[PDB]
Amino acid sequence: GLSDGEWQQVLNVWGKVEADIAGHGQEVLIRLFTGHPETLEKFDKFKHLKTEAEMKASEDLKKHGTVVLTALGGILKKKGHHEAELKPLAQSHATKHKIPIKYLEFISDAIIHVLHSKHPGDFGADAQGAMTKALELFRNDIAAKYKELGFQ
Ligand code: MNR
Repeated sequence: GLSDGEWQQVLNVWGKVEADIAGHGQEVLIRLFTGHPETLEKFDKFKHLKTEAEMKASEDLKKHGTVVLTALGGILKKKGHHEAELKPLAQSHATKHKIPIKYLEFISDAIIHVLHSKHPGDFGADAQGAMTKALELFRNDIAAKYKELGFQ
């Protein structure tokens, strides 16, 4: 798990995201969709988005970004004590949405990229290490639920 110091870094970085939840959420999703177009196909509501311009201009995409990062933020604030929060997400993403764990790897990488892009020189080596750990914990706990379900 993460140390106390590491959690404090994670939640410090998260303060940056909370100042513009929609903006961060939008850029995370755009980074995901442009970098991995197959991910767009998982969203009936975004598969019409043919271009990044269209993505950028989609208010519904920004809305979904807000939903996504709010759920993640709730999880992070549990500092690993997130069974109740993570379980339903694992379950909807395996059973309803059919999201392979690879796609969660993709979006983890996207969050790290977006943090550097929006805060260049203000996302330190230590902060990246701690946020990366937190994201991997999230992914790893989901992967455990995926194995339970025999998904992917
Ligand atoms: C590659 C695609 C997927 C990735 C990666 C992904 C990663 C993540 C993620 C990691 C940080 C968080 C947090 C996250 C959180 C959510 N997510 Mn998700 N998610 N996610 C979807 C695809 C994906 N998610 C699909 C598709 C829906 C249904 C969208 C709709 O039509 O409303 C969805 C829905 C949701 C919902 C709405 C409630 C529900 O359905 O469980 C939340 C909350």
